[PDB]
Amino acid sequence: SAVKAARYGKDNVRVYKVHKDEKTGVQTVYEMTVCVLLEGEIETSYTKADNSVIVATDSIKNTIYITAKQNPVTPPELFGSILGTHFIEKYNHIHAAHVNIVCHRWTRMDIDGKPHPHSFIRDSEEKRNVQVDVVEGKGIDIKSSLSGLTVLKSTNSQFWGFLRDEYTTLKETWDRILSTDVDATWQWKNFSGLQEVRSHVPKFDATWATAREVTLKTFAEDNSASVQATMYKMAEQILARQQLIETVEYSLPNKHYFEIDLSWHKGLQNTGKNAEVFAPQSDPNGLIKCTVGRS
Amino acid sequence: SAVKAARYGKDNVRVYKVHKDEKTGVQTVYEMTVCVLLEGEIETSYTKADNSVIVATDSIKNTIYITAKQNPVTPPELFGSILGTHFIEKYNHIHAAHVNIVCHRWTRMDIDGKPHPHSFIRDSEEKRNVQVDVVEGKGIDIKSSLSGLTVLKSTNSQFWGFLRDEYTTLKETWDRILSTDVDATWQWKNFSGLQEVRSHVPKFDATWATAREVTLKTFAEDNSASVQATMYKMAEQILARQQLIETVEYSLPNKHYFEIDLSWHKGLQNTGKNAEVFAPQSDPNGLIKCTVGRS
Amino acid sequence: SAVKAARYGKDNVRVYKVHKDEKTGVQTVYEMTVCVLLEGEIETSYTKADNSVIVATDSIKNTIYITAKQNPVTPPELFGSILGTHFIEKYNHIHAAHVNIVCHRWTRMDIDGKPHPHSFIRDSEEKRNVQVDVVEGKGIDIKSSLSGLTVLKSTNSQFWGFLRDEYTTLKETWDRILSTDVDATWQWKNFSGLQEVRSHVPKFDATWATAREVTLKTFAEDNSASVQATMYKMAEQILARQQLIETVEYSLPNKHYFEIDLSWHKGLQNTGKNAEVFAPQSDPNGLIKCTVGRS
Amino acid sequence: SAVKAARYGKDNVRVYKVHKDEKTGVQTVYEMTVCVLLEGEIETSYTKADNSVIVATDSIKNTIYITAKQNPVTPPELFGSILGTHFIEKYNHIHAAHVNIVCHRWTRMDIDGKPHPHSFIRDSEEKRNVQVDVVEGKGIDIKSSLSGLTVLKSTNSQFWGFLRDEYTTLKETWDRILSTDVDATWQWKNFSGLQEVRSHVPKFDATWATAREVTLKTFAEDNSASVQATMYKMAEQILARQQLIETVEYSLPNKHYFEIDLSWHKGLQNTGKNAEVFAPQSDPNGLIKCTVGRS
Ligand code: NA
Ligand code: NA
Ligand code: NA
Ligand code: NA
Repeated sequence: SAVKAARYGKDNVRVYKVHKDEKTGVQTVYEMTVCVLLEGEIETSYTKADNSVIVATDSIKNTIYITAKQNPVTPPELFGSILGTHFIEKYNHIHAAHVNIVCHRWTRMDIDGKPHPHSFIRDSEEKRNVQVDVVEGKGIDIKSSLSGLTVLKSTNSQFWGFLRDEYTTLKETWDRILSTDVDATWQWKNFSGLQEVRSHVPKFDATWATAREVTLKTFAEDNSASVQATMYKMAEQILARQQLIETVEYSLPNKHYFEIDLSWHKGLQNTGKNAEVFAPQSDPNGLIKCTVGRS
Repeated sequence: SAVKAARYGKDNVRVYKVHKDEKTGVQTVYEMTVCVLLEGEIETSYTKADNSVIVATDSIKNTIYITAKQNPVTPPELFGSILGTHFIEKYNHIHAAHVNIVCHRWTRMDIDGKPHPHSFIRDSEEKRNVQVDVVEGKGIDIKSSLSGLTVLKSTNSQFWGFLRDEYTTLKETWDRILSTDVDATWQWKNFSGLQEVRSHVPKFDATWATAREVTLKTFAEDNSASVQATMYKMAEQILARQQLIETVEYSLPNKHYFEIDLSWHKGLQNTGKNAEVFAPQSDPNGLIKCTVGRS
Repeated sequence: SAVKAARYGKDNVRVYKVHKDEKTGVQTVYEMTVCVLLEGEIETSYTKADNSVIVATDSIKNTIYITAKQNPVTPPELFGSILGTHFIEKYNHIHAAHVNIVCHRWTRMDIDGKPHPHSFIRDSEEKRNVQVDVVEGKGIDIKSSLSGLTVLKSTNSQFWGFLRDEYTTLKETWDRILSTDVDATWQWKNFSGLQEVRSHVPKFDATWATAREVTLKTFAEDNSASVQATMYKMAEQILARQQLIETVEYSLPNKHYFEIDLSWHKGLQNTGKNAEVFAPQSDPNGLIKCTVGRS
Repeated sequence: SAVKAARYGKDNVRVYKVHKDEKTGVQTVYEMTVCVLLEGEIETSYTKADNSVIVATDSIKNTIYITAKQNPVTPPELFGSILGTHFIEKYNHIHAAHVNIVCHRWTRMDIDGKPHPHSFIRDSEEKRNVQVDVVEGKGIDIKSSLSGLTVLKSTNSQFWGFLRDEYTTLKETWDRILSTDVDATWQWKNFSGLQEVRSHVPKFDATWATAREVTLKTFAEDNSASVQATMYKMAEQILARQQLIETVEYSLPNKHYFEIDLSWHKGLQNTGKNAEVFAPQSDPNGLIKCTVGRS
């Protein structure tokens, strides 16, 4: 037999960092969950019981903490690049590092209309993520994303004109609820290395912000013909506002809210234009994906 | 053998309701998860296979939808009271109804600084809950709560002066991180029935708001001597602002963020006043509870 | 204001213990999750910022490990009794200890038809639990349970003869699927203290075994008239086989499997006696509870 | 802009099927969760709001039920192949179908040492999965797997000889606990289509069985030098017993059980050879992956 591929590392590394402005007294926290997987000339660990090639996952964990101590952890695209570059530069036999970072929200509390200096709230489970692949001799591949952004619009979504055949029971509609959990990924142009990533650092938060804004505005304002159509419109605008983006990927469930016919009870009218009470469905759900790139 | 106690019903009933202001065009959504458990003279269903006494849980589900269609679903204390009262009034052999409601957040989206008429976002997993017990001849017992309110303060929490003995390894501290998931319950004075509940309807949202505000303000401003001390201060203020409240209960985990000693690495200074990078602990966690009432 | 009730402690304490038979070479593992909540004269921690009365939750955690090191951890009813008794005996101002233990399964692996000496498998998420309340001057209250026992029978369940009114749409049936997650609790007679608990130690595993067996046999053999009826039959037998049990409580969801009408497609026959493909429903679900005691 | 890639479909489709042997009276159940994602000439749904190319996800759901009604659902490799082939054969503009199936366990109950004809138990959360990719003109690509197989061995695992540098704090050990959740995937040689898949149907359950057995036996009998080494030995044997397998992939977390030093308490000895009580760690965890193919 032969090893075709191999990676190993430490997953679910939770990290908190605080920043304290000794002048203002203002504190800022960052919390994330880190995964680092390494690749290289490690095959003999598997086939010959040779642990000499193994950088212990425990040591990988240590490195994460130390790197966070010595470098900024924001924006996460920079921190992930610094951490992955470390492993390939530091170990000769290690040629690729895969760094996944999930950023948790800690939003500054407003008290009495004033921003509080050291108190924070988790104002949703929405995540900001990065996947950073650092490969010896091939630079730094960064995919940024937002996930867990849960939205609903109560009208101005439609779905008619789809294929109808003998498997079809769904009725066309000109007014429905649209709810989804947004997963959006933007892939940056390859960077030659850390110097290039650092030259672009302001672009990372601004583009996350843009992506979020565009996502929210388009969902709220588009009179949606389908999930497919609306998501293309989001991807298009993002690509239009940030030239260093190569592709935008969207993955969107369609979380169904079913009308409930109550006519069997005293002729109660609860469908179509009289629809007021709906049953959210846990499963199944539609799943719509698309990757948009430059033409 | 004998049946000492029995209840049965329908759990995990998801419900959505939309309200449409035909004048403004503004829509407002409500989403909740409902549990209804009934008690009464139903013992023979268990001992004699006599299903005649059973109101099918399927029918309970139907009733929930119909009630939501015909009545306001907000505030949830009122809706739960209406639903529980229905079952005890409608069925002779049913003498108590237990209604649990979890309200999910759907917060109106602001677009371009303007509030959007029909688009919403789940701006956290914080829940607003009610437990409503409706008992034939004993009125309506309501417990209101907020849960899943996740907060963190990065300083102005202390913990020193606790009991030290041969089981103790914890060091006293004058500056630590405090993070918790707030579970807060306020128990209303018993209501004689629906008319009384309706007479108090404005008090329910205002008190939820107050409880939330007090909870947030006190956490952010208290230089906490312990979780115990801070939570008492919250309970006290709530009781002070709403006389129809009999008791306030708080249940607060202490979600530990451990200092990481990096001194073993190039003498890196990361503890005490140099503490910048911390390891959030998933488990174990402290759990602190208290019920405060009127003196 | 005044403190009406208070408890505090350490939750989610994961513990593993190994036992090694140096003669046979056979090893046996135990894994559990422990919660310990204490009550006593601790009110001033809340009202006066007085931490002197607080046994740190960190120390509670330590005590758990030490107790497990020095005592058997099986059966869990004994271990919980030892741990709770410790806190009330050791601290003067602490008058009650609440110990919750969840036991995780680690079942010995059979290899080549032979039992393996030190390898184990998690052969389900079924748990064995105990809740032990140790109260100064009132002895030791133990509730034992099994939970997460998921079963299904594909026929020999019925549900007809229930109440029908204008809220009812459910059809009577003489053949349906019955699936549930079994939660069963048996409450022991109060014990005067540890000596009495130790005198009964063999009864704890045998009764857990009996409860499980009775639960499984009755579910499989009863031609069920309803969930209510079947669960009473389980409770009754358990009470009949173990006199030191005061009450048996059962909590059983009814996890619905809905028939799917495929007649709209080429007249496909998939209901009633032709029912072959079903849609498991995630929610809502029926929830049926009962407490059976001695008559 | 341009669409680079696109797929859409229905996820989280729960399906139950019962088989009844009218001769023996014996019933057999199958429960699974299905995801079907389609690809083809659908780009205009995204860019031109053209829903004519869309096979509604609702219809996909229907098709799943109908296919299960008309075909065997076991082994899942066959059922997934039948379902994916359907979509590409049935719709001209649809050129690929991606079918994911998770099979849930429903193990026949033994009562009184006798197998019960219609009662089942979920004897773990271990899953049997298939991923089936059906691509017009390129045949049928099947990946089979088991997942959620949770095991532990209490001794006969070692980890020494790894790389030590200034990031390393981990100590070498010759005796530790090894616990993991097994995720194992075997990739079949490409099949030309359904006829070929059907010719191999007996090989699918036998190979799942083999993979499981080899996995269990090797974990229990290997005196493990590392996770890497042990998993290679599993992959190798599987490849050796089934020639139609092209590659075997393993993904294995290392779920750490940390020694607890209790020496600070009355000189309690709980480490190294005296190690009896351990603290399972929820996070972080090691993550070890490898793909083994034919040499
Ligand atoms: Na390198
Ligand atoms: Na009544
Ligand atoms: Na005491
Ligand atoms: Na086709």
